[PDB]
Amino acid sequence: MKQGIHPEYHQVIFLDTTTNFKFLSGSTKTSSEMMEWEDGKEYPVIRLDISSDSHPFYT
Amino acid sequence: NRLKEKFNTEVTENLMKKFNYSSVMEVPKIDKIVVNMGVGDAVQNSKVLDNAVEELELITGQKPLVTKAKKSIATFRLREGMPIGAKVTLRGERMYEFLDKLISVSLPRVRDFQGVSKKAFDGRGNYTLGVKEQLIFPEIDYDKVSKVRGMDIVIVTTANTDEEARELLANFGMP
Amino acid sequence: VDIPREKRVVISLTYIYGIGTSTAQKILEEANVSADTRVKDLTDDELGRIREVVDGYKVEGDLRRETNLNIKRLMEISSYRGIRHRRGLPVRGQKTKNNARTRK
Amino acid sequence: MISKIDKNKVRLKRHARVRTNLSGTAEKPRLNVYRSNKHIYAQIIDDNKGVTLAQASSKDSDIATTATKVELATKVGEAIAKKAADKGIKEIVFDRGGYLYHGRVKALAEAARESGLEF
RNA sequence: CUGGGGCGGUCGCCUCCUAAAAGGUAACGGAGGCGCUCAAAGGUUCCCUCAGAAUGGUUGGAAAUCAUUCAUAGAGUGUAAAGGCAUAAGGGAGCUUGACUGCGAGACCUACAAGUCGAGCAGGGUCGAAAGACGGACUUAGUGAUCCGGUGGUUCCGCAUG
RNA sequence: UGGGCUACACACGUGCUACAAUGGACAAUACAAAGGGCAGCGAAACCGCGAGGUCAAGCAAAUCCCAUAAAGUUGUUCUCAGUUCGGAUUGUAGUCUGCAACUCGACUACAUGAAGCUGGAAUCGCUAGUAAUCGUAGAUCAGCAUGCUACGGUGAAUACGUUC
Ligand SMILES: [Mg+2]
Ligand SMILES: [Mg+2]
Ligand SMILES: [Mg+2]
Ligand SMILES: [Mg+2]
Repeated sequence: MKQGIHPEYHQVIFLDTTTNFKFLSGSTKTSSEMMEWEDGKEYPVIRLDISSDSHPFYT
Repeated sequence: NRLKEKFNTEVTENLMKKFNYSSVMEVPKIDKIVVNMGVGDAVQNSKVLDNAVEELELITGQKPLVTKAKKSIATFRLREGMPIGAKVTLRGERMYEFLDKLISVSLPRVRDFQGVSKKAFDGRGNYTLGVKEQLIFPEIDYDKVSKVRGMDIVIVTTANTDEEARELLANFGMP
Repeated sequence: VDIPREKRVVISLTYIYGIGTSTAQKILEEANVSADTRVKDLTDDELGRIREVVDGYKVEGDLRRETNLNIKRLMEISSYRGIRHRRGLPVRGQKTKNNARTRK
Repeated sequence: MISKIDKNKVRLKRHARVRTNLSGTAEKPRLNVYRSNKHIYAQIIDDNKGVTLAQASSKDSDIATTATKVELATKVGEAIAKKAADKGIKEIVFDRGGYLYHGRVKALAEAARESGLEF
């Protein structure tokens, strides 16, 4: 909770075109363009990933 | 703290029907995630530690604790002091924000088939996953980081034996 | 991006990563620039029209990101084209006797 | 697994350490503190005989509200002094238990200083 | 000094053992240390508890670091050893200077000189909400008389007086 | 058939290209000689940024083709920096030859641009169309030379003297 030592984080809406598994965070303090209301109303700057599009295990 | 309800679903939908617990309190519960990076012997890496304390803040947004040495072991150059570690204990909702992020981006970027293990436990309910730093900074790409590295993520739960900690790790985990 | 002033633009865009003598033709195609544009060029309304054509290119630094991982992919498969990177080997099938110095 | 400690046992160790140079002798008695999670308990003990002189509590019917849990501790510190104004209103020794001098243990002691007790 | 003397060695303090369940007790008996160090390694108020063992975990030396469970102290305690100690005397943090002045009833030790411990009393502080705690370091070594000389104070003397 | 003769922390020979503004980059515009061409040389057209592909035009050749030599000259340029000096080395074109270019070829295409500012002691070549430079041919050869062998273009300086 301490002020001064923390970096930034926010509700990073992981905008992936396959089902948009938006439960992530980090330091993507970039352009906020489209925020889904069911998801984190913040920057969608996670633009593309292989997170939950095709798992190697549950293929 | 959105997908915390994934746990609140699985406490009564799967775990009450698997082991048949007699009360909702004694379901196995995750308490802390420590992301202890490791040693990285700093005869020179005390400047790379300033990078290593900068990389781990980007993974989890809390400042690491630079853990120092304890003994004066020879065939190793270190004394009391000589900061040769870093860790962040992730207690609250930052755990689940890190957990429901990492278990979707750990197996894909590692390019492994199975990916972690079938067993890594210690007979008590603690996992200790091992990372060679192929996953982190998923937002800003490989632009300004310098040296390849290797993390270590430990999952400490209130599980009692191995098979109850397999049940919590069977919620979007890949054993 | 980070080009220098006080020189001609046919040699000025060369100073960044990813352009050598394509600014004479390819950047000259899209933008209506000339050859004698010094620091006194007023290339601010022309900064936008070169920004549209440089956005299609991989040039400014980001090509070296893909160039680095192409070697990293090549050594991970452990090919003969890739072992020569990790081992000072000239890689493209050269004679590794006396006059092979620039790879050491 | 991980074993969660109870906060009473650690408190007891701390209190034991505290209460080795801290004693009441009936010319200067000792009030100690037991806050649990809801209620604050105060009690004047003379440590020589092992005999108390007074007792107050946040769950007693004279002072039982749902005020703040801090203003409840202020009511108990008002209560233990006006019962120690019946006998032995002299100096006492504040015993914090194993708790910090902060919040509810402090408001129990701030209230007793401004209600006749001279510690 | 000396199991003649010489040669060698030794000479002052500290710690054990010899020491015979108080103290004390010799040998050219058996073991070792000291001729300092620290402005925090002192003061005080707060928190805190170790080594080791398994176990399993990007560094992987066996053994750095991380987590769990056992751990009575096996750790640590400026420095030899012996007594101590988790009241922590060990480990952190915050404030600070009591690493004060004048004393001291009483006691230990002892041939003398010396040496040691002190409640308490003022004075004036520091820390703490307070009670209180503070006249140096966990304790026990880290030194050397008198005479002479230097230096700074000093309501003292200073030769007939100043 | 598959490797190897092509390996390398290195050490000497022999050459190539350079370390530039008596140059570099782009436009124009000249002038040769020698030799080859038995399905080989393959024009002029096209289609490709280019390496080059598709057929016929000619011919077993003083005529047809390789083949527009290049340096030069003329003009515009950069301004004296490891800069428009050069281009080594690495990924992108898959061009062509050939059962097949990974060991292990040949170019060009956009990238990347490293050593290198004329070299110490020493040492070598050379007396006129010669040193120096510039490009063109052929033999080998399916493909492949910075080598070799022949070819022309431009072309200095210097020899008082025999004592070392
Ligand atoms: Mg004798
Ligand atoms: Mg005795
Ligand atoms: Mg010890
Ligand atoms: Mg202490």
